[PDB]
Amino acid sequence: TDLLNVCMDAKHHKTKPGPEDKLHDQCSPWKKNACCTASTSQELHKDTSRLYNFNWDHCGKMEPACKRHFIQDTCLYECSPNLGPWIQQVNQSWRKERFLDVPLCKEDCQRWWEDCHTSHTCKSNWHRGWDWTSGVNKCPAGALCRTFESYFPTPAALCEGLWSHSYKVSNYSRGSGRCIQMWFDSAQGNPNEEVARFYAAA
Ligand SMILES: Nc1nc(=O)c2c(CCc3ccc(C(=O)N[C@@H](CCC(=O)O)C(=O)O)cc3)c[nH]c2[nH]1
Ligand SMILES: *[C@@H]1O[C@H](CO)[C@@H](O)[C@H](O)[C@H]1NC(C)=O
Ligand SMILES: [Cl-]
Ligand SMILES: [K+]
Repeated sequence: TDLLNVCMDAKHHKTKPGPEDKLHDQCSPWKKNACCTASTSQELHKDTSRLYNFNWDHCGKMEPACKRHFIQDTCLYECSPNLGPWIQQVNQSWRKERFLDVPLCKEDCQRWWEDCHTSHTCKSNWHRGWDWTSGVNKCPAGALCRTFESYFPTPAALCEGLWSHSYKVSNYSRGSGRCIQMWFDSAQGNPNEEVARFYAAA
């Protein structure tokens, strides 16, 4: 119960979730109850935003169909008040907590992978090892640009590995209430509230 409606202790996160009428674009589905501020939501839509100086186009321009998923993931990461059950203490410099093994809906993972499989990257883990000497992440020594499929032969590889096991792939479907959706419309509420509620009780 102490795992429901909480914000993890990380760089830009608010202390406690609450309404944010002004959440920008892709993050707007979180507007009734968010862990991110309007400002965070607008900045995260920008290329190489000031949140992390992370450049999605480290291997040329990433296709929009692909980039929207990375934006969506960052919406979830910054805004979701429904990941408490997967929050772990990590004592890193830019976050005391992160989430780990969030049961991501199979199809969200599949779609992410399919939409990105033509785009390019130089690394299978995007958390550690970038060349930051320019102030923005660049491909480090030994890292060649390749298709996403090269670094991520399956959707599970992408969803599980790219952010250091933030997610595990869940064998449940999107409306099931047994897996976290990265994409949702929420007109009838945030579907992930029920998911957190369920796993908290296990
Ligand atoms: N699910 C999810 N998880 C995320 O983390 C995330 C992010 C943040 C990504 C990010 C990547 C690299 C570094 C960075 O600067 N890395 C350094 C080392 C960092 C350190 O000191 O620990 C590097 O080695 O390149 C810092 C932050 C955006 N969307 C996300 N979605
Ligand atoms: C995943 O779900 C499908 C049905 O949707 C099922 O056939 C399969 O057995 C499941 N996988 C596992 C390992 O349970
Ligand atoms: Cl489409
Ligand atoms: K959520």
